[PDB]
Amino acid sequence: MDLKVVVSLLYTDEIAKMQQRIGCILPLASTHGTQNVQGLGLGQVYSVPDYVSMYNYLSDCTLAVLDEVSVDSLILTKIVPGQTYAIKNKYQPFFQWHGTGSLSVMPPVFGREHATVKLDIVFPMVLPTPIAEEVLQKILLFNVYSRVVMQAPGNADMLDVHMHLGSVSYLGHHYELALPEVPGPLGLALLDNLSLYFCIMVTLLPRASMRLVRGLIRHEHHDLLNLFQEMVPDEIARIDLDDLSVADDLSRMRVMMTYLQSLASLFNLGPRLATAAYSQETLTATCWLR
Amino acid sequence: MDLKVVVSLSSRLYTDEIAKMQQRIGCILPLASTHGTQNVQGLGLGQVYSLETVPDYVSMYNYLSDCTLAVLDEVSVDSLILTKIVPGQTYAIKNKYQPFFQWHGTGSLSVMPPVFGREHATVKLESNDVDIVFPMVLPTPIAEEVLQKILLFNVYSRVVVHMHLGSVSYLGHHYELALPEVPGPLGLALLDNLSLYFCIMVTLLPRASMRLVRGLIRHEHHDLLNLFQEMVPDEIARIDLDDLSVADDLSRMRVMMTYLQSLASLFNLGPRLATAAYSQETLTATCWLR
Amino acid sequence: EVHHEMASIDTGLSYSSTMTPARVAAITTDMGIHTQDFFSVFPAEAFGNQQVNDYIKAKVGAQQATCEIIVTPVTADVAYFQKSNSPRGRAACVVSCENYNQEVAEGLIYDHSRPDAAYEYRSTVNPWASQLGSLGDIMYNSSYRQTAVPGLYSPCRAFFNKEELLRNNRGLYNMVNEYSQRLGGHPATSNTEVQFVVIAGTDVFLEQPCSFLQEAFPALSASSRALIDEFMSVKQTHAPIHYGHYIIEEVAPVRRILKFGNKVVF
Amino acid sequence: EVHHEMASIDTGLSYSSTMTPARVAAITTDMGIHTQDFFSVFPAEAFGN
Amino acid sequence: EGVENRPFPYLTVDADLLSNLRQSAAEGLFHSFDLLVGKDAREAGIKFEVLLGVYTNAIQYVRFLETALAVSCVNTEFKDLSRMTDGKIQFRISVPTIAHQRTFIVVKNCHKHHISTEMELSMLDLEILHSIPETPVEYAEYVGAVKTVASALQFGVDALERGLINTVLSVKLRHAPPMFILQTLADPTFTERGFSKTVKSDLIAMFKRHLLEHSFFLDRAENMGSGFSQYVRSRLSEMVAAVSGESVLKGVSTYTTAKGGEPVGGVFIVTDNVLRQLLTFLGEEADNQIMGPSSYASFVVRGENLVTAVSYGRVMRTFEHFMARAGSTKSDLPAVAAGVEDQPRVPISAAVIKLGNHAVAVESLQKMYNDTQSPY
Amino acid sequence: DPTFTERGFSKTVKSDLIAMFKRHLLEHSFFLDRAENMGSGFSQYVRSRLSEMVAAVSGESVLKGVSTYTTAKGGEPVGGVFIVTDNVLRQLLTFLGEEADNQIMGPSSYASFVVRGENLVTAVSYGRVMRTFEHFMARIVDSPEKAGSTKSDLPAVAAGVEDQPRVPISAAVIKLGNHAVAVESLQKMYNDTQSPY
Amino acid sequence: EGVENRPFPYLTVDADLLSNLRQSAAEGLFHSFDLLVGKDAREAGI
Amino acid sequence: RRRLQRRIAGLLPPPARRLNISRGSEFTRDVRGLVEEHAQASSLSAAAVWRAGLLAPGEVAVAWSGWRPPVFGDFLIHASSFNNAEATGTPLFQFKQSDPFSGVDAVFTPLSLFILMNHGRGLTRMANLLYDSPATLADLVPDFGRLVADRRFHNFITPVGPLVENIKSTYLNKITTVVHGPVVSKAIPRSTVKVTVPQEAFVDLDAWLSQPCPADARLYVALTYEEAGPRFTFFQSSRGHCQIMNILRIYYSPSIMHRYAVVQPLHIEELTFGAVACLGTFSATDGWRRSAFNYRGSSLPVVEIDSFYSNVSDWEVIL
Repeated sequence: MDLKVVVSLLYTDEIAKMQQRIGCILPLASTHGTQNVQGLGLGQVYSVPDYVSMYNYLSDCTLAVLDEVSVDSLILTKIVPGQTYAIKNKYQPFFQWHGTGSLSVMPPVFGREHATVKLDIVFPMVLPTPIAEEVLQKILLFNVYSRVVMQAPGNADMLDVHMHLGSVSYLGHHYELALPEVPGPLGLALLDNLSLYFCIMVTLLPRASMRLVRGLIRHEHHDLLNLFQEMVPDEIARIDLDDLSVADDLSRMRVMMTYLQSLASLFNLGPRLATAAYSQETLTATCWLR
Repeated sequence: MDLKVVVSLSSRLYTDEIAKMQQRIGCILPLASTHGTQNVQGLGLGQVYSLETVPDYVSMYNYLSDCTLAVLDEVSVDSLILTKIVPGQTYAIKNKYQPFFQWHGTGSLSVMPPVFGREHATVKLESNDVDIVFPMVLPTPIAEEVLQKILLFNVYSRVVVHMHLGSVSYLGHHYELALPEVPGPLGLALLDNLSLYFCIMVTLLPRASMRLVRGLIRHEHHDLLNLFQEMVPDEIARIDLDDLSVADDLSRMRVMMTYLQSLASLFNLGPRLATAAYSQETLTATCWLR
Repeated sequence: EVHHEMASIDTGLSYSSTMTPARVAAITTDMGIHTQDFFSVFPAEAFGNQQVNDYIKAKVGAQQATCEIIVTPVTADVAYFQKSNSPRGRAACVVSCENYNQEVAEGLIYDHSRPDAAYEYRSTVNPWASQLGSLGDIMYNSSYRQTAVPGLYSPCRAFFNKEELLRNNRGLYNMVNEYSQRLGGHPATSNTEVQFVVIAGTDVFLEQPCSFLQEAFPALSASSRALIDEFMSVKQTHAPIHYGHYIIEEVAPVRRILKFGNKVVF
Repeated sequence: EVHHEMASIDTGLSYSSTMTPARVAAITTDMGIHTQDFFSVFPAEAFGN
Repeated sequence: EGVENRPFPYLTVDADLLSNLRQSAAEGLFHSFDLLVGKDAREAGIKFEVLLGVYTNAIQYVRFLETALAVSCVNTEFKDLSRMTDGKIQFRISVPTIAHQRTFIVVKNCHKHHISTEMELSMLDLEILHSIPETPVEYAEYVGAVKTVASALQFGVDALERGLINTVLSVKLRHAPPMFILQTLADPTFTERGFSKTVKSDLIAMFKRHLLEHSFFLDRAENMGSGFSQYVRSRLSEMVAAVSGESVLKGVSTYTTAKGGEPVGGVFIVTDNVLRQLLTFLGEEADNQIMGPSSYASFVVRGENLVTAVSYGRVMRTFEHFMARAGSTKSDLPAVAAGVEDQPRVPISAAVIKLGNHAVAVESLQKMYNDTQSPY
Repeated sequence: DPTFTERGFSKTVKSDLIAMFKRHLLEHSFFLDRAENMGSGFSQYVRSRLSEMVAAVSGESVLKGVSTYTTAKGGEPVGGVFIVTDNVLRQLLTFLGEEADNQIMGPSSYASFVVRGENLVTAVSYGRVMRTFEHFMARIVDSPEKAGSTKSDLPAVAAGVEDQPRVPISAAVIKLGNHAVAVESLQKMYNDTQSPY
Repeated sequence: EGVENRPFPYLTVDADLLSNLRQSAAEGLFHSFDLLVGKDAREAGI
Repeated sequence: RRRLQRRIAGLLPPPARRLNISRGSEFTRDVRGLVEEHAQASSLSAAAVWRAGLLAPGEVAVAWSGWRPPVFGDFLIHASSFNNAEATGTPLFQFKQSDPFSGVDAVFTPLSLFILMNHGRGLTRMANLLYDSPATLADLVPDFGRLVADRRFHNFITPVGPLVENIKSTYLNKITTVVHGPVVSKAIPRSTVKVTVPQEAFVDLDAWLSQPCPADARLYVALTYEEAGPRFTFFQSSRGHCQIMNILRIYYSPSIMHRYAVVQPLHIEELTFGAVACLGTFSATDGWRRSAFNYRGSSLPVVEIDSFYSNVSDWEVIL
């Protein structure tokens, strides 16, 4: 079937900087024939950065590996879950790929200037799944540990949070990360509200846990494990409050449920690509949408 | 590939039942088998949802994941035809559901047991003395809201705030939904697995994020923080007395994100439909099974 | 897959096909005694004390054709049980009720101010299975059989349910052609160890006149071995009613030879 | 992906093909003194202090 | 150890392969060899396994008109039943009176029956089917593949033409009340009144009286001594006469007795043992053949019907007859015989008996159902 | 009888079949003693029981399309043969009245199946002989697309048995409804050798 | 099992071989048989 | 605009979904054009290539139909680490090696995956008969004891689907496996391939419970963590993933309290009771016909799933 998407719009430096990236991907706005310039990847969502809406835009709209770049046109092919494709790891945070490892697509967290081409075009980060969850944990806890020492400098030390978050390690590839040493308080950064989601669900999890365990134990015995796993938590978080406004407790349970579901869908790494035969000689990878 | 299942009624059909069924053309219906022709028993969700007072929603989910799915296109006297939904094909699914949920552009649809009543989504077939009910098809966020409202009424049943929980609220309209009293052993088994998940969450949850939010409630006020009513919970006080350590936090988050993916898949009950290019003027959407 | 359609339509007005029974292959049911416990059918009910309930449940042995029990006083006439009648002690004839109504139907079926349809001179045989709130319907009528284990086929239920009787209160031709075209009158099984209820159509093949007629044909009961062994000996002059014992001739539609030693009877 | 199958089978009883070496061309290893070290071959083995 | 010795005709080459053998045979030069010394070094005894012929059943196609069930049903090849949403028949029955006026307009509707099995073919014998064979082993493979595909397709249409007989036999059961009811219901001595209460109670008394005295008549006929033939005839004759055959297609000549102008007028569908017992209790039958049609009728849509069809549907059965519109029976006799005539009147191998003035056919389909391993 | 063996042999079918074995064993066995004390209708009873024995035999032999062993006077195929003892033979003659025939035609010599040159080569090398090498060659390497019908391969199922001369064979023939079976007692072949019949 | 699944010039006879066959073969009247249902019901490759 | 009609005539007609046959005996060219699927292998001539239609773009067409062509995973393994007497259709497991550049991967059959669990502590007789020495396998995983100890063995082994091609090289074996799509063998006589899982490691889950019968019954592989070393079980089910984690928690309900009772999870990482992964779908009717696998010495029972559509998934943890 026909699969090309010809977007119409360059000069020699733009020709060069687009010809470097003839195997990378970018999302679109429509699965149609001809598109405008604005419908290309991540232009309208990354210019204040925020990870949750960028992930919603990356999972919502379709995806497209581009093939060729003319003086005025960009012939690109959208990817459909039917057949298979071929992609390359030509991204400024360079992570070496491997065979039959699931590939993910995350919005660019390592700086706008790293993954972009200024004519605008913003390409999303393509990098494998265990490195993806690893760097997601290591930027989440970096935001939390930077915000607590911007709050109280005696809680943690800046060098102590940097020997374990300034580097990731997968399969012996010991990479490094670009962390914003000056995030600036009150949000206003990338991953500024996802940590603000993580703390709220961590806060409201005991209030959910006591109400949920006490609510199920009078349902006498469906299994052992409603009362078997009462011994594994600490006894301090077991007997915490047990008296609160039922409307306020209801709103707290509902807020933690929606913030748990959105964060749980987000911690599922997104549109997962399944590669088959990566070759580091040619820097190519046979993949498909999964 | 030919997907056409003709269901021969074993008796005739009056004109009022014909005119009632003819309004529900394009709505999703489940089937017993996947073969060529079928009888009318096993069609619809009515064999598990009997004409009783007591419902059980999770058993209807276990039915819906087990059975196949089809769309109703032609209904005649003595026989009505259906078009199966097999993964790999792409279908046009019209929005012919009476509680009108507006559909997102390229969002995700989700099938559902009838939460807005038996009599609301049904056709009474006295001629073949059976009942065909129609499963609700609503978008995935509102489906998650309905599912968590059902579970929240299941846990708050031994406490009582009712109409603040027993009514879904959408931008088109807010709707009431039918609230049962007990889901039997299956809904309690779902709550058992979710209780395991929640209790192991409050085991392995990190403490630096609580140290963030305790000072942050004292620092900042937000719509993520207004539900605490500027009162840090006592569990934050009696857990944050310990110090902060980044190594055990990275050890905790490597099980947190490991468990949250499976917790996300603990809400994928009922098959899910991945849609694209929903037109709001013809109320149909080019959608395929996910 | 090879689809094929065909559309048939009748050309005559009245009936144009008859299905008779002709032979008997074998009586598959092994017509013997096998009662079903109400503990398996009503599991949720129990007595006051736990251990007396356990003693009862272990003593009756609570844990093949299914029998039932209709509880009757000992003053029921044996001349009633000789003739083939309805086992609930009332002549449950539906056409001496009027058609497509309820009041005279319930009057003939359950009201006892009028006498029996068969006998002009008494109300019923037992008042424990022919009343609106008796013992027979508190066992078997489906209005009080709620939250019972489905799939057990209490065979006495076919005499006691109301919707079958209100189905039989329709027109006669409507009744017979809806018996013929709709066999789903909640019947028994075909080839099983214990009789469940089938739910599938055009797979099993069975038809019941009991849901049509509401009578039963009495089997060879006897209150001693002596009446059996004298009914085997002489046939035209056996004793129907002895001093305190009684034997009951079979007027069943099937006719079995009773091979006792070498003394048959047919 | 082309494919081609061949089935060779000997028809002589004894050995039917010999292979001498004719001449040297080069000695690629220097016949020298670079002993291997058991610190690389047995790296887990260590002493007390 | 992996080598046979049958008395082969050995080709005698002159190679010097004797040299340095047993020295090399002991070391293990060969993977597999068996030294034969003494008496054993001989051309061995010729022995063989014999394959005494392969066999298979020639699956006979059973045409619906090749059995006598088609005497029950007049057939028309309607090529567009997928586009037939409904079919109805009006009956204006003019009822006369008796001086010491009613017309009962009744409607009967058709009811479709969708049947379909599922044959299955592998992807091996399609990829090898579409390709072209070159070597004779691939031609011997391609022939087996096309025989597999043609046999599966012929099996599919055979299962369809058997499921047609199954649906006919089922719909002839769905409109068939039992014998003990129609023994009394066809006797006009009890429909004389107008079906009041007491005559209905008398009829449900007669149902019970006929249930335990007239059912299982073949089990009654063994203890009647010599009067089995007259009893079987006197039961089957009233079985026939209790069936009202007042059908509007009765007047045309569909099936005759294959010897004269005696129309058949009914068919008996029994099992195997019942047929083998009735062909001795009635003794020798009349004939072994029945004249009947060799194909279906035909009913296509001409443009005078097609403009109505594409206008609002609702076609007519005979638009030329309606374009013609007095009429009598002999006038409208081709209006009802709508293609059931002019068929070449082939004989059909099916048994036919004579019950008084009715030449009823009798046949058993277990031969058709037991080749499907299904319950009759 | 196909009535019981059509559902699929559950545990509630063999319980019926064992009881029916017992009920046929207590009653219908030794059918030449009940036919002695029957009285008048001995002929109908014996003629019923022999036909019940004949029709309960699976006559689906693959060589039944081959017309062999017809009756001499009529010309109808003799499908079936009774082997009885000599004392019951004259009893079965008198209970069935009289023989419908006195002799049957049949093959005068055995079918000749010797190995041909192609069969011998397949017998020498691989040690495997087929039945009809000419038919295998005719249905693989001579006309493979020409499929086989029951008329086109009735010569192949009859390996010379249909071309062998017909002599009469003396045996008592009776009539059971439509069929004809040959009733024969070869007890006289045993008693002059004193071997146990 | 000694059954050979090879292709063959299968001689077609007309006798009703499958008279109560599946209930016979499932109970094991034959010493060695093979049931091929669906995609295995073809001729095998040479 | 008249060339547009020729282009659309080349583009319009799909393969026929319905075809009015009259008899099966005639075998018309129309129904042959329906039932014929273009092949994948032909001889190396212009006529055979043009007749099979291999050169058509995207999908095969002589000079889209619901069929997807498979993809093949190419793996290089040591000849000692694999047994060349393996069956064709057996599901393998690539272990992610911890070196930055390897070249040679490491795959495991579930027979070979058994002897990594056995040592340190029927099926095991055949497993020790195939591979003589576990130490030539237990160094492919360099730190097996630590990786089992901190319960991170599920994320380092990813499934790869069944094997199709195994060339019998002498030092470095190259095997081919179908990581996604219709599993069909690449042999010049195209013969089918059956996914073989050993019987004691394959416990059914439909019959373990003992009416709506679906078509696609999935096959789930399940790593669990036991006190007797981890185990690799295989589960066939006709249900959803949402159903499969609930019913697998219910199936492992004695084993979790077994591992809890013998060993207290003193740290935070020992809580995970392994994970599961969907290996793909197959037909629920003629699934899992039992067969046998014969080595030279012995024979174990082995299930034979026929016509498998391999589709791996990520690991969903059991708890």
